[PDB]
Amino acid sequence: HWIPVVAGFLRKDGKILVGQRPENNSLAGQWEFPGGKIENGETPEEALARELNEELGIEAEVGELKLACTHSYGDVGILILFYEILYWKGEPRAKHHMMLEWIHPEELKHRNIPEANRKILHKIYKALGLEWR
Amino acid sequence: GHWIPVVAGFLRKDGKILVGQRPENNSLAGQWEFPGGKIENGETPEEALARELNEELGIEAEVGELKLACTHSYGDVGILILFYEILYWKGEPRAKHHMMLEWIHPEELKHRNIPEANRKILHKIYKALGLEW
Ligand SMILES: Nc1nc2c(ncn2[C@@H]2O[C@H](COP(=O)(O)OP(=O)(O)OP(=O)(O)O)[C@@H](O)[C@H]2O)c(=O)[nH]1
Ligand SMILES: Nc1nc2c(ncn2[C@@H]2O[C@H](COP(=O)(O)OP(=O)(O)OP(=O)(O)O)[C@@H](O)[C@H]2O)c(=O)[nH]1
Ligand SMILES: [Mg+2]
Ligand SMILES: [Mg+2]
Ligand SMILES: [Mg+2]
Ligand SMILES: [Mg+2]
Ligand SMILES: [Mg+2]
Ligand SMILES: [Mg+2]
Repeated sequence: HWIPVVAGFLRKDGKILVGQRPENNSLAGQWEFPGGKIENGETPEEALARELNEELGIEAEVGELKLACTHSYGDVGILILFYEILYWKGEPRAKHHMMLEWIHPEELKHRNIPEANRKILHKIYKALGLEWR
Repeated sequence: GHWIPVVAGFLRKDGKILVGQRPENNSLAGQWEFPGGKIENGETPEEALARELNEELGIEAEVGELKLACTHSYGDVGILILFYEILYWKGEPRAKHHMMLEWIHPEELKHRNIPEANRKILHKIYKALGLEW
């Protein structure tokens, strides 16, 4: 079974927004981009819009699709789509994550993050308007 | 709920674009689509598209930029299509799988029998091809 996930890139003077995965639903303590599973019936955009609302409290406008990749966490097959999020109402707050943080993107290189992101960190940096090395 | 990730490519020839007529017995029969297919276990979208284009077109293709993602449910079976721009390949495509192959003016899509999943986003497609609507 494939699990299509959508997730977003939010931005603050070059910084980027990540959330600390909470301790009970686990890839615990790992830093990710906000987003989640697409529900039966919805489009990718609708799903991100919604996930961003329910996770950050923000009312977002979903921008360009930047990236897609696959990963296996065992038998569990996930497909992430990453979207640029230029525009929203309100400021985000930790409705789901342990912490929210605006970090320099460079810092991702030494932050505990999903192997699905770790494996494409270069592709990510590019999609953000930065070079890998 | 349940999902089938598909990868499909945009190949172009002096402005025209390449579609295949779905075979009569493996069916959404008679319908014109962009070549591609289902992603297998362990492969990246790119890997799957390179492979599909080989086994369907006979071409060794280089998979370029990701242009579109969309969802469609054909009743119970849930589909996620990623569309990639295919700029570079070795050889000329031949109908290894499809009933027929054709390079059409993209405008013609408006009056070709195409998957409802593509018809719903024809707007978004024209943009990804660099055209108007
Ligand atoms: N949100 C998010 N998920 C990621 C990322 N990288 C990999 N994933 C995986 O995508 C899957 C689905 O994301 P979730 O946030 O758990 O889905 P959700 O609907 O938002 O929340 P729950 O299903 O209740 O856990 C998880 O297994 C994540 O580990 C990422 O950068 N952001
Ligand atoms: N290839 C392709 N599939 C599309 C398109 N639009 C919707 N689809 C659906 O995507 C699904 C999978 O594509 P297929 O090409 O049939 O899968 P395949 O691996 O290439 O070949 P099969 O195993 O025989 O199905 C089908 O159910 C199509 O209905 C399109 O533009 N191109
Ligand atoms: Mg969620
Ligand atoms: Mg989430
Ligand atoms: Mg959810
Ligand atoms: Mg095929
Ligand atoms: Mg096919
Ligand atoms: Mg196939």
